[PDB]
Amino acid sequence: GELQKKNPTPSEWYDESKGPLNPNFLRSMRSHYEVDIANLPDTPLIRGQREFF
Amino acid sequence: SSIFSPRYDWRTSGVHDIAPRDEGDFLYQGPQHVLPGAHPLPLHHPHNTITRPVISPYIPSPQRSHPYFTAPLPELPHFSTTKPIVYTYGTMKERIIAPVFNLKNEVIYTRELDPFIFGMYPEVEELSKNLTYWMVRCQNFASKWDYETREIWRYTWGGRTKPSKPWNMLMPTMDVKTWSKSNRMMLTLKMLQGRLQVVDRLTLEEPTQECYLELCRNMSWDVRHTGGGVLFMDGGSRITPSSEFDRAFFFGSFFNGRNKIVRPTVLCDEQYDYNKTAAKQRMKGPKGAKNPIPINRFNAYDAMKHDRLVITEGALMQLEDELYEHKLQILPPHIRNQLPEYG
Amino acid sequence: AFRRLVKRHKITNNQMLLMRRREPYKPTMKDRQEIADRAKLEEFERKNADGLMFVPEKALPPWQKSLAHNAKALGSRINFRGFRVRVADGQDEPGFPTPFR
Amino acid sequence: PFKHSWEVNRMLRELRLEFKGQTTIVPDIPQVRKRIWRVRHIVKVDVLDLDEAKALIGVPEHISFTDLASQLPPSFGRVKAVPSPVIRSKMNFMKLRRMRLRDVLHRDALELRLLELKRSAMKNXEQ
Amino acid sequence: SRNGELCLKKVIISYCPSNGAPNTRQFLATHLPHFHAKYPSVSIDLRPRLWPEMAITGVYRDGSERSYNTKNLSPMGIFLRLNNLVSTANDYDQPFCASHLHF
Amino acid sequence: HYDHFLKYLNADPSTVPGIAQTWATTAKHMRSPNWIVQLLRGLHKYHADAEC
Amino acid sequence: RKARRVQLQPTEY
Amino acid sequence: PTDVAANISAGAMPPEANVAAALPVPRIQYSKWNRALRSDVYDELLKLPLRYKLHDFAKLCPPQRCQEEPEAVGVVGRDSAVGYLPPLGPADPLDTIPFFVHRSSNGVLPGKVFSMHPRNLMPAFYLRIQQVEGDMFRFEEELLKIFPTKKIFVRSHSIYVYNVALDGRMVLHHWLLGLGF
Amino acid sequence: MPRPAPRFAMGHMLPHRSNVGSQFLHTQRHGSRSTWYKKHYFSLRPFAIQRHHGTTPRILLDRSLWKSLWITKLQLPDINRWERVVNSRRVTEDRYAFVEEEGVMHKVNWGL
Amino acid sequence: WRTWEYQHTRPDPRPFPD
Amino acid sequence: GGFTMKYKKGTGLWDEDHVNDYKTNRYLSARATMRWYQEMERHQTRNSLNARRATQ
Amino acid sequence: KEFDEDHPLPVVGSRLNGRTTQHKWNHWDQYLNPQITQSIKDLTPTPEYVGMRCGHNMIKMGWMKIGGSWKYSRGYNDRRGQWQERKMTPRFMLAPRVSAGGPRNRYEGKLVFSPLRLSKLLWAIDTGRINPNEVITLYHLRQANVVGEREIVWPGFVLISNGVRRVPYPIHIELQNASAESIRLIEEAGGSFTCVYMTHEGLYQELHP
Amino acid sequence: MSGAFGCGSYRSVVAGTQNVPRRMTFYPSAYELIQLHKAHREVIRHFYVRDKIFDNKFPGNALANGLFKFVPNRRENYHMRELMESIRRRSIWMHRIKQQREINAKVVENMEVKYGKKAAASMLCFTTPDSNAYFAPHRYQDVANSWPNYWQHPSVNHVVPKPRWRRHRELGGITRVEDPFAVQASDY
Amino acid sequence: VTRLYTSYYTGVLYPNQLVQPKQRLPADVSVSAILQKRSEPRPYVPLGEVAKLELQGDYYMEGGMFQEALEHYGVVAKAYNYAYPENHAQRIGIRIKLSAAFRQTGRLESSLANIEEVLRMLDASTRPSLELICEALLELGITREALGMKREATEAYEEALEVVNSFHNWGESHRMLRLLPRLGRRFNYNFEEKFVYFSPFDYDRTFALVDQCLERAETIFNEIGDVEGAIRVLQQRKEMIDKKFFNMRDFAGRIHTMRGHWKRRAQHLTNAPTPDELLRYSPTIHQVHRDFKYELTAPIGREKEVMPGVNRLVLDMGNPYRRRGRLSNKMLKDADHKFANYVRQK
RNA sequence: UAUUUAAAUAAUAUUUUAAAAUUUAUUGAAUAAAUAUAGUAAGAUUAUUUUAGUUGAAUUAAUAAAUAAAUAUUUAUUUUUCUUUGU
Ligand SMILES: [Mg+2]
Repeated sequence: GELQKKNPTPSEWYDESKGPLNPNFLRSMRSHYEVDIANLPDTPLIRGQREFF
Repeated sequence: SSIFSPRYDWRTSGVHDIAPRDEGDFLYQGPQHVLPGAHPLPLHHPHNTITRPVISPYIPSPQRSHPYFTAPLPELPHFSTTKPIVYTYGTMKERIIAPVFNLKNEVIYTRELDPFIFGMYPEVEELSKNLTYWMVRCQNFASKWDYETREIWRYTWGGRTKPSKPWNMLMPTMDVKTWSKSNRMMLTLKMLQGRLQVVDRLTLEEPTQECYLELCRNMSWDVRHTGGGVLFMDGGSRITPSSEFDRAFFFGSFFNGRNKIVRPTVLCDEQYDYNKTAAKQRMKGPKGAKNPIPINRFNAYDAMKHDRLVITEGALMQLEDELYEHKLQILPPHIRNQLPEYG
Repeated sequence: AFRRLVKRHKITNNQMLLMRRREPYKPTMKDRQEIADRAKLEEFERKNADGLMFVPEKALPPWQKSLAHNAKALGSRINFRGFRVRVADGQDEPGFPTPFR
Repeated sequence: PFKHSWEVNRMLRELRLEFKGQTTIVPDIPQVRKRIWRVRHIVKVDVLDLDEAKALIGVPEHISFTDLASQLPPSFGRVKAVPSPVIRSKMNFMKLRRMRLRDVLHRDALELRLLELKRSAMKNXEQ
Repeated sequence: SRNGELCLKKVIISYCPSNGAPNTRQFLATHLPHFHAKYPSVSIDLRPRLWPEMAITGVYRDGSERSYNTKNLSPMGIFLRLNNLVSTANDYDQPFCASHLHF
Repeated sequence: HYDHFLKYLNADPSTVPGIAQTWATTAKHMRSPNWIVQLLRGLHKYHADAEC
Repeated sequence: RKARRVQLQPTEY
Repeated sequence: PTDVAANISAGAMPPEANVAAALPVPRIQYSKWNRALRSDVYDELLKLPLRYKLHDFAKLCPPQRCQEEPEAVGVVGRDSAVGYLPPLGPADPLDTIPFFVHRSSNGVLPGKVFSMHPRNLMPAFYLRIQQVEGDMFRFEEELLKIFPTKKIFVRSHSIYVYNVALDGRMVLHHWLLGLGF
Repeated sequence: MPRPAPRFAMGHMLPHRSNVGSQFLHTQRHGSRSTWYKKHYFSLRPFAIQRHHGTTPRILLDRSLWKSLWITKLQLPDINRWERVVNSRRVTEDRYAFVEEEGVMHKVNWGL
Repeated sequence: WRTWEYQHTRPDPRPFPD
Repeated sequence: GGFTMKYKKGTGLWDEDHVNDYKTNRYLSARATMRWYQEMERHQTRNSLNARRATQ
Repeated sequence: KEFDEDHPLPVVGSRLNGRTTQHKWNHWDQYLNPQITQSIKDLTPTPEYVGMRCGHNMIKMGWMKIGGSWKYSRGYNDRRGQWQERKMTPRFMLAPRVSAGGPRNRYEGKLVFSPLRLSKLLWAIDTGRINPNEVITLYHLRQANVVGEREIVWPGFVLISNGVRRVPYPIHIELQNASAESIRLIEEAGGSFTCVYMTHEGLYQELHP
Repeated sequence: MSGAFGCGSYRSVVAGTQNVPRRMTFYPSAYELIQLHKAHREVIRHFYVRDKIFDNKFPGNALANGLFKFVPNRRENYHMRELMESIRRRSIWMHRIKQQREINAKVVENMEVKYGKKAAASMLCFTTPDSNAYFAPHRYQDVANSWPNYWQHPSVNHVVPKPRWRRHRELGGITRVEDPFAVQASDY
Repeated sequence: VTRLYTSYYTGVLYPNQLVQPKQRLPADVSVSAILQKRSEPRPYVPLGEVAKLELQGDYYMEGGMFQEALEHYGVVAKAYNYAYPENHAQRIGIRIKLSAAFRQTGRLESSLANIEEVLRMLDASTRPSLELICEALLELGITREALGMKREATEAYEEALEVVNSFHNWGESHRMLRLLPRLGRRFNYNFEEKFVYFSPFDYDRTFALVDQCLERAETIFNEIGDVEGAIRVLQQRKEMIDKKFFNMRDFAGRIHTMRGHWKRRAQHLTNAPTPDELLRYSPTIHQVHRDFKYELTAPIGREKEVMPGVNRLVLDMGNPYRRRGRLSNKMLKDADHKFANYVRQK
């Protein structure tokens, strides 16, 4: 409860600079956040080049 | 026939029907056409993500050393390794943290692994040693019996001079060192391919089979024969680890599909041979180790045949406790003289 | 005719059919035997050109080193010069003055 | 030549002749004269003086042959008659090893120069 | 190729998308675009099936059929056999002799 | 002694004492004169011990 | 049916 | 490379050097339990051209000082008869060595000399190193620069150098110690 | 690895007894052949009649063989029905035969 | 005679009776 | 009979440890696994109860 | 090499290039990218292993194929010298016996010790396997695993001082029949050696107290 | 006969060897601690094996659940033969390690009274660069390359050919690569 | 028997003789677009004889006599200009050689004009050769350096660096030549076939081109005083060399002599997957397209996406025990219903 | 007596058909056992398209003499020279 009320947004692990994320793991982690994660753009979205949501 | 043989290409017509099918056959459009199964690398198993789903934080990529995390997530509780982490001659030399799952297909927290157990980079020689030993041990040695000339009573009926015999067949002896090395390398190969999943408990609400099937359906565990199999390592949980299996899950895991539960250990007993010089004549069984490895152990053959590898935190703790003294003894002296200093 | 299954070599030139011996420039059996004998004799003479050098107890063949050592280990306990043990086995006498001698 | 004895075959091998119908070019040294005198019944020899050779090949007269021999590379096919095919094989292997060592030494010298430049730049940035 | 017209019309290639034998799939992935860009006139008929016949078939402009066996054969060899197919006309078969030098 | 003196002259400052010791040992093995072997041992000590 | 069955052979010294 | 026997025969050396012409100079032999470093071969290695800088022999050799200390303690570098010392590390800190060489449990170096077909008691020997980690090919190229004429193969686990004896294993150990492993 | 396990005894190869081999080589029994469908040297391999050799088959199709000989009534319950394995299940479709119509291979009911 | 080669089973009598 | 490491037999953590098992197979179905566990437990119980009955 | 872009070389292949089977994943590829190891057929043993023996090792003839010329064959009869024994000269009867027991006859009481190098002991102590504070004994050696159990045999050991010229610290060790040089080196260092010659039962009690 | 505790045995006692004032050297006893851990694990395992209880999950073998998996005679023999000896070995290891800890404390006090606090702290430290390597490789990536996969080390990470990848949806969420292939050589 | 080669001996067929296609730039990218991005911050001609003349001319240029090389290049360039159409490969290449000859003779303005003409022809070229464009821009850089524009020279040099880092494949030149050491079946003699090596400075000339390019860039940086640029160039050059060596890497197979098994060369030499293409098209990043309409297996959700059939009746799972007795059938009774409950839809 | 360098502790097997009558018993020359063993007579011994050496030598029963030669498997010495050379 503490960590969920502290962190509403995904941390630096939600990055595509090295490899593609796994949709199964994203669907599993969906419940821990408020914003949808499984919605993935066709472009390898990076933390620095574009702001996430 | 053989490639460099005249009998290789004397079937010069008729192998194909000139008229194509009207349901499945199609024409090649061009370079922008995506052919089903086409891949530049030779992939005898062309399984992809959708067909064989991998469960990991990231898809295994050449940029990432391992598909799992590299630093603890600030929004998830991090659990350090039960025993302290040491990097040996074969360890990946990088921190590995796995996102432990729950029975409701939800990530609970993140637990750090052991590079000595899940960081020993795999090697084909050791994997092949393990596979060959397993495939030569699992064969039935009691069915290798054959007749002989002194056993045939009145050529065609007369048996051979040196026939195959259950006692004459060989059962090899494998040392615990190479066994543990191959098992660790196989675990690391599964981790690198990204098909390792860590669960807190493996417990069914009822010991029946329909509850097991409902659990597998709820957590998207493919158990069918045709689909990718599952290899369980049940050890209890993190707080209450148990060497034996949970009774309910052990009763419910008896399904016709491809799911196998194995003991939570990577070592083995030292195989002995009391009939090395053929002293006891009336002994029945193959020569060599009279104490082979049982079936419910972790092995390269079953690990390759079963797609997903689901290890429990109790199994993790037991493996770490069993490999602690080994990874401490392997260390060179100028390193091991500092273990009591660092604690 | 000691080997009764002759080797069949790959035929790169048609004259390899007409030729019988594999290495024509190589001398025949007895000739190369006596040639090697003469060469070994010349090498042995070059080796024995200088006098037969005498070796200490450590630089001896194993069947004589330990015997020569145990024949004098009794006197080696008392450090005094002028102590010789005339042992049977050892380097024979050359019979002529030697610079190493 | 293989029809004759092993000694005449040895002499022809020294003269660099193996089969019937092969032609070679040799100097007029006393050794070659002796070899040709020994095998004079199996080979036919023609004589060409130095000026006749300079006319037969399109080389000017103000250029000698010592300079041409010093200019032609020594890496020619089968440069030296080694005393054993094992020696031949290890000579070729050492040649390949020298090529590989040339490449890796070029790379390592590049690395050394880059490291020295980095060290000098870091020292200058400190001072 | 006679008077500017290719003799080979169709190239039948059967393969499997999931079973195994990655040689034909390697060929379809690596050398098939090159071959199709070189000879766009010939029609490549791809046939996906469960148990594929490890053979390539060439159907020419006169009904003739020429098949090559490509079981566990490298994609380079597959491409070579395909080029041999598109190179030959498959209209006759005469030996190489002094009497057969001139047709 | 010529070979050992060339090695001593072409040695590395951190290697001079070891080569001097090797020279002294080879002299004693060769049965060089006692003054020669004592001079070589003294030179080895000179190159080894800083205070000496 | 049934005849003299062969047993395991003892090894040498 | 002086032929003492030939010099004595020709009259260039005193006749008392026959023991030198017959038996080699007595030196403590390098062993897996007694690291008897050889200054001559170490100087030869220092003179040979290599990309990586080697430590000085003064630092490679264990310290030899006064032994008046009443009680001994656990210093990393202390007086040892067999010459055992922890790895000193790289010579220049501003560098990156592409490979890493782990020691064994007893602190011995990976160099192990085997024999080809040892059932026939064959004198032909070869060396196997199966503790190198990192970029094995850089280590292989350094071994090429060390032994130019030898055949050096590499695999995922072991690097083989053919036709080298303990006389080459000691050179390999010297180079490893000079590098700092 | 002390005397690594033999690769020839891996249970994958079972050739005819030859003059070469090892003491631990499991050759075929006397009076029996290696390949089951090799009745003669020219015996063609059966089309779809598979014999599950070695371990127990995960999915035993009713037309396959396992410790049994080919009995028509036991291996073919209905000749017009073709059994396949789809989604780890025995699916029994109608049997079709290929016929050449309009230059393409159309599927017609095999029994009819 | 090599009696150690056999195991301890009584062979059937020849000729076998009806 | 002969010599057999009875001190080793029964020492392993589980029942399947320290038993000469050379009649298994590389693939075991659900019934095969159940029968394997049944046979191991039955072998252990048979040994124990037969020894107890004999000594009593 | 093509001279122009308009006229490229044909694609007709030779036998060497055409007759090439598919590529199998080797150890280098499986170690480089472990994503390819998907089946048990990928776990190939050491490339040093060629395979099963496919030919006959015929003596004086080399290695022959199966079904070849069995005419000039003697290895079969060999598996089923007279020119040296022609003069009736047995080697086992030429030379006489030095003694009824023979040279190096290991009789009960010969006291054949197992070598233990003082250099090895010093290496172990500097390594840390053995603690120099406690008195050194065969039990401590066996437990520190400085010597395997295979080398142990009555009588226990001999302390050989090979390649050692100076011991820097005093060592208190208990062994059997230590060499004079080892004893004097330990005495010079300041340690105290005590030759403990044990019987068989005493040695067994020392090894398993 | 007490050769296990580290002191001289009865043979040395009879010989009269003066080895009591021998020396006081610091010792980490890491190997002894490893062996003590092994012995403790073995003692616990021996107790668990001795305390085995029949737990049969099948009805055929259900008439044993209350009994021990051992015959009481063999259980007594096991207790007297192996379980009771493992404890003696554990006690031997503990006694040796405690003696060495006492000597270590004495050496620490002596160093503190002779040199000083920080001097003794530095003299009784075994830290080495390779120790930092073995314990934390992130503080060693710059010093040397010790990874089994050297091509992924950050020093040599430039060699890995990072491709231009894209997830197509028309294929069912499939990641493919955008750059074209290379034309491979075909013939001579 | 040792060969003397005194007679004519034809060469042997070896896999290193495989013709390799020249690297082509993609169709979408253009050299003029790249240059603008960088600026932001046939009739019958005796071609055999003209090729003889061009070879003699380049021999002259290599020997040092530059004016004769220039006139040879001019003759053969007139020939090629008359023969080939607008913007052709040999045309632009021979005019590159002509500009190089002009610069080596001293006519630097004409050299720069010719090289700018090469640039404007590469503009219109559809798929220019990677090696040709690299050598052309290296020529322009060296001409600028000779004129005195060292900034523009090192700019062109880093342009070559960028082009060859972006649109070049490094592992193609050693595709078929890396597994050649596995052809070694003899160890005592002829064992150089186990140590065969092919220097990368010969089989892909673009690599040597950029090597000399970055070498000249390093010299210019050392002359100017841009230590940062020198360090950058040396780092990039070392990285390129390491990439090439890694793509050339391979493990050693069998070492000792291996008698027989002559049919192993089929496995030895083949379409060997180079490490570059391995790490590029790894099966987890280059996910294959596997459509289920042609298969009989699919995930739990996509059951109806298998190949369709006529009157598909799901009987049961192929439990091989169903052929046994009534007891076994009672054992497997519930299995079908439990499996249906498992694979029920959402 | 011990002042000299290493090491992958693993054993089990080894053609086939035959070249001979003595054995151990039983029923009035036959019957049933013996892969028993013949310095061992003779034959048969399953797998193309291959990739490197010799084509008639050696031959000393027996005290301190450099060395037997062929055939075959592995394996090692890149030093000079006008060319050549399987040690
Ligand atoms: Mg020979």
